[PDB]
Amino acid sequence: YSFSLTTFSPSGKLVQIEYALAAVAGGAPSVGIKAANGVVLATEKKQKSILYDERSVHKVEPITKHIGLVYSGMGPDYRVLVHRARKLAQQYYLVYQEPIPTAQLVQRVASVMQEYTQSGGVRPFGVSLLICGWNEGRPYLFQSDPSGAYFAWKATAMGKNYVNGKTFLEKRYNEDLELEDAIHTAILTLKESFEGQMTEDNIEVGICNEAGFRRLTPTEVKDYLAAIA
Amino acid sequence: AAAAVVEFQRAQSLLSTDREASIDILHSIVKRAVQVKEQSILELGSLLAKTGQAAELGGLLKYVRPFLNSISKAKAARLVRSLLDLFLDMEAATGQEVELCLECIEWAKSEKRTFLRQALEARLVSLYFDTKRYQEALHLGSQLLRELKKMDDKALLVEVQLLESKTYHALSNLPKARAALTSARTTANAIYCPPKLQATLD
Amino acid sequence: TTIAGVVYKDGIVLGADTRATEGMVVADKNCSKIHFISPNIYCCGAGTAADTDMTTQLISSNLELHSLSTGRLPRVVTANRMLKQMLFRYQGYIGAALVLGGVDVTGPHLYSIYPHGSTDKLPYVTMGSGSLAAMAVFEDKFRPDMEEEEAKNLVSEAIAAGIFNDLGSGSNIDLCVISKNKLDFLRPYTVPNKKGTRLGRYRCEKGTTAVLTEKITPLEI
Amino acid sequence: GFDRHITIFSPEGRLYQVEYAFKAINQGGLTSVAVRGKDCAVIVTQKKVPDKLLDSSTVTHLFKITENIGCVMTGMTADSRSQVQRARYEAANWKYKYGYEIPVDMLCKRIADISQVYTQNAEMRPLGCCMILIGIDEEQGPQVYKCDPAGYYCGFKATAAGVKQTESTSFLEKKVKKKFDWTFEQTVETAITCLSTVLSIDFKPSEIEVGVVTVENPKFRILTEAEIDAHLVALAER
Amino acid sequence: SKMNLSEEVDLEDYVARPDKISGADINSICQESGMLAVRENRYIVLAKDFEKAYKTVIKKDEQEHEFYK
Amino acid sequence: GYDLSASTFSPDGRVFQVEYAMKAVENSSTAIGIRCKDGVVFGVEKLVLSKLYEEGSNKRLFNVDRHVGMAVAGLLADARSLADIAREEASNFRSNFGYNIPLKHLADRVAMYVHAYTLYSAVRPFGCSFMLGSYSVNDGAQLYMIDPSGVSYGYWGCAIGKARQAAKTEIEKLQMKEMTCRDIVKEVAKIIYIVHDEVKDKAFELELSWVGELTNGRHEIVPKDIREEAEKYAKESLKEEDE
Amino acid sequence: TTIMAVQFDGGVVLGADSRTTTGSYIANRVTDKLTPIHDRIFCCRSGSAADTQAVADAVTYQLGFHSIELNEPPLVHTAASLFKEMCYRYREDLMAGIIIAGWDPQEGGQVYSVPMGGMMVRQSFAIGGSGSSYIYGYVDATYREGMTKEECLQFTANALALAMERDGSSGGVIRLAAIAESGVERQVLLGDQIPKFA
Repeated sequence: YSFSLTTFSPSGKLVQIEYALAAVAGGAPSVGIKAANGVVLATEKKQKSILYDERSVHKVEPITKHIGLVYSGMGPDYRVLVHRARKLAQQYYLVYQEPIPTAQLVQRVASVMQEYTQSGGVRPFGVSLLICGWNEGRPYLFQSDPSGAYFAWKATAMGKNYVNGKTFLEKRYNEDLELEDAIHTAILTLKESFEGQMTEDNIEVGICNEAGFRRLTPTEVKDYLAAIA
Repeated sequence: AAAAVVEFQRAQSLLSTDREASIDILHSIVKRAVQVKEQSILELGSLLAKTGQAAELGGLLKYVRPFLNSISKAKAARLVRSLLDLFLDMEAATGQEVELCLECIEWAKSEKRTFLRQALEARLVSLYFDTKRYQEALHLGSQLLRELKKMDDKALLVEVQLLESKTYHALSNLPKARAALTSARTTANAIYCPPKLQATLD
Repeated sequence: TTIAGVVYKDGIVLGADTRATEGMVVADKNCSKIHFISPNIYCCGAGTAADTDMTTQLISSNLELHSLSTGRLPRVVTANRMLKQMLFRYQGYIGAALVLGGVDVTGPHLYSIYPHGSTDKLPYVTMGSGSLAAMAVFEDKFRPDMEEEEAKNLVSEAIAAGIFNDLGSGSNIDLCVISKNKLDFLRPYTVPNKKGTRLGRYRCEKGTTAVLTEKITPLEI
Repeated sequence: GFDRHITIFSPEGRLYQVEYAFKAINQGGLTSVAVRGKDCAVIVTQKKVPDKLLDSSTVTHLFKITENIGCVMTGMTADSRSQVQRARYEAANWKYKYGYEIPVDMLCKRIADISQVYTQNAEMRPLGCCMILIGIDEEQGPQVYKCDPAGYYCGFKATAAGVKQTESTSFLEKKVKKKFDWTFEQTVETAITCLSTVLSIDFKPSEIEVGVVTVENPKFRILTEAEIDAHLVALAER
Repeated sequence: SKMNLSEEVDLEDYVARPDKISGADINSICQESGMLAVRENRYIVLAKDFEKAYKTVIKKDEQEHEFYK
Repeated sequence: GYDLSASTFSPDGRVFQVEYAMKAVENSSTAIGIRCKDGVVFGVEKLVLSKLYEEGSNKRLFNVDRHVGMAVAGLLADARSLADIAREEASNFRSNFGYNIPLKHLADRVAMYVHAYTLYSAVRPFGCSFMLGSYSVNDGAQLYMIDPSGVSYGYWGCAIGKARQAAKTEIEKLQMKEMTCRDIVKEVAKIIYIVHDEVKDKAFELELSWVGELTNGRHEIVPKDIREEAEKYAKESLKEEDE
Repeated sequence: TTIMAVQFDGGVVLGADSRTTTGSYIANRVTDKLTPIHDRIFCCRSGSAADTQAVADAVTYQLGFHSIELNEPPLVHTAASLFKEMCYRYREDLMAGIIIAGWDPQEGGQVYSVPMGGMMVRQSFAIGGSGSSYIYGYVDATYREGMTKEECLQFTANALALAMERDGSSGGVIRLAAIAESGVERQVLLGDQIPKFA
């Protein structure tokens, strides 16, 4: 088409981006909490039946050995965005033989979202991303928005009850947390809105520390759930 | 691995027939892979909980704590809480309970766990009240209240305020037990108050 | 250059020498000629150093992306196909004599990829200037289903033969032993020639070349 | 403003044209069921030939993406054939490029990404067909996956597509609650009886197509009329 | 409490489901379970009866496209 | 969901412009194709709109290849475009692989082209449905039908156009699988004449062809004598039915 | 390089030496010149190893896709046609001769020789490679109509042995492959199973 489908409304707002935000807010809950020694990205991975093999489509995906990424919104849009983020990280490594800094990766994913907001025949991505990373010797948690705007967060939540999750994180969160404690906080925040018994499979969590980002296995998530019950 | 499983079903059969042999085999397994050891610790702790023996299981805590935390699962708070709750549902007033709880709390402090530490401190004030150490119960409860007020959960808060109310009812008459009970009721009015907590309040 | 590889019972062992000669002079003494393609795949490089480096880096990045997509451990067949197809695309102008070797789910594999894109899946390969001597050693004392230590010694002997009997070959020997479980990267495995052990200190006094100008700049920390 | 093309986000999300693609998939009129056992994966599908003039050998919703991967298509038949050709091309390209057979999960990921591009761009429509892929993975066993026109590609233990998708899913749900360790005959019988119960029809060997992949024989085989009749007769006797 | 259930019912499995159903819906579920028991000529309601009644009554399952989440 | 583009789904999940293309298809006169045991026979009820045209002035039977012949129904411009597309597909197949394109493969390729045009809104669906027919010694006699939506289905006897249902009943009243082409030609002429609506169209010509073993797997127009004999058979059948 | 493919009633048999020289040095001593294409079609490669491998992979991809599309086993003539199109289009880029040979249900037992240049011609028996000439006259003398399976195997072994023994650029082991209804059966003549003369 070549004509942008995201245009300013008579009130100076991009209604297309607002509707993408609504689609995101209608997505599955997800929480990201950065501790003193790492970050945790937890998310609701509830299926609609036990037929769904909850081991093939992963809600939390790694993009580099020190960067992981979870989302809230459209699964297919998340897939394309994670693929693009992986490609951007590989290009950065190839140019500079050094793992891409988390800030740069979120910047480039945000640029991709912005150019899909601006381009002609396309639609804004209906996902909000929650990149986590351990570049340098510091943990980074970034939220990237369908508008292409990225915010650094100490801890945040996005999904169905994201306002309630953010209030809960404000009450429960402190700068002195430690990774195994931030995991507890993240699972507790997810439980704050979870509708039903929280099994070790219908939830997914991924940590990111000095060793590198890794998606906790259902066994470890089960142990955390048992400690949190 | 295969030998571990074989001896696990051997312990199950001896649980069915004569529990003592199974319990001894579980101790043998523990003395003797990390999954096998932790699992066997779990079953033998449950068995001691069922049989009512307390000194042996306290010695088990003392023994495991170092190896428990070192071998694997820095989230070993799982096992620590499990064994403490086995004690404390097998309440026996053996005296060693307070020392075990304090040791577990110090281990949690070293591990930097905070909610585990706070839950253990709450049930520790419960133990102090049950063992009549009212002054220590009051001090620890006040510290725990000051922590849980800033870290807002309101549930352990209501529990701790109820324990403080009972302690004041036992010791300092009822110009302070009434105030603590009022604080507990007000804090509980802002949360669901699961049936156990609501019945304790009432 | 002298790179080689041999598949033993439980896996593979790769071995490269250490030297880079820009022309006919020893430019480097500790050049790393074994490149990380994947956790279970390593590739020895020979020929144009930059060309081999960038080829292996590009394929390693492609395989990292592929592994991230799949969720499975990459395969030496995939690595070899990528290398051969790209080297064929660039009409032998991407000069990179490669000895690729890995251990995927389907056992250990060892390929020898040539600059023009031709590949050979052989139990033992040798490439580079000292390839002739290394293959002499392999044909001389290679037998199927070797053990870890004897395969290590065989590759060390082959690379040492290349180093000694070939000009422009390495100083030290680097090895990489890949198995289903371990990925040892012995760098250096040995140092057949260390240095000439310079005699006593012969430095001049403190201050022997004065200056025309001085521009000390106390930059801020 | 515009629920006429995908790229509008009616003002709560709700990609209406993608929902309409799902409605088209249902409107196709047929039903297909897929199950996986301990070592086998099976896909049955209703076969309707309401003419007696149709060859009845070209009326097939079972396709062979590659020698080791099969699929059953539901919904618009033209879109089904187009997506099947795309899947075959992607599988062949993967084999040529990487040197080993494409996994079923990766194939469904490719087709799901293509469908996602259709939903992302406004020029296209999300073609209204549901693909169910079957294969034997070297480590994960009998993989069974299902891709949909929105780009969703979750892998299933047992799924269904078509007009009776919900009832078939409920029946397979009930069956998989208990003793999901199914032999080849058990899983074939489960699929066939699921379809028969949901459609309230006693199946002749004619009006169903069955495709099977087993670990021992990891080659997508379309069972013949005789084999389908043998399975149906055994089902009736039991 | 007014009915006579078999000891194998375990209403907890039915309670712990993600369905927005009213008290009238719960009464309908129990009533249909009793109706199935009468149909099979039994005066004790079984887990089979409750399963069938719940699946017959709470049939709201439709749509909820998976790509929105 | 409007019906102004093929890229738009109806609220019912039904692309309406493809259905309008099909509506345009079922306005052409008629075209039957019967797959005998040793060949395929096409017949078209070519309506001479005016007597000014020459016989064969609007050929709806095209030779897509040596062994493949198509009968079209609908927009003649779109039908000719699809015939050219199929011709170039067959030529490309022969040049690339070196042997005559199988009819099933050619039908699949052309149907996928039709689907390519029914997908997007930058173009419109073809307004013609066609039947392909071929005979080969090693593959038998094959007849396929492709519609504006791009749905290629094999048939033993198929009919497109206005009176497709009437032609379908007339064809069902045959033992096609066991007849010979030399007789299926007469049967096709009879079916054309029966389904033709004299009071509605009046002027009428019958355009026949077959591809079979008697033609060595080659598509040809029916010889004049055979066509005249089949036409006489149809006339006498109509007379007998009237009597 | 030395490659032969000889036809018999009901199938074909292919054979090749296992040498690959980059000059006067044997880069590969046990090369596998025979390359399966789909299931029964095989190609014997000669000339530029890189070009031969690339064209073999491309034709394998094309023929696999074609067979999947047609839902039928590909024809040996079709595989030879693909090879010939590729070679004839890229004559100047490629330096690769090939011998396609195999079995298909329609006209089973086929041998086509696509030399460098890209001309496809069927033959009863086809010869190729650097060592082709040294045995091409011998095979012309010793070939006769009506060869059976094992007699074709012996003929191929003898011809390849002579070519290998008289050709510097050919040597190693003799890899043979018989294709027919049942399928493909491979074998290797290593050191003594290779026939010897004088």
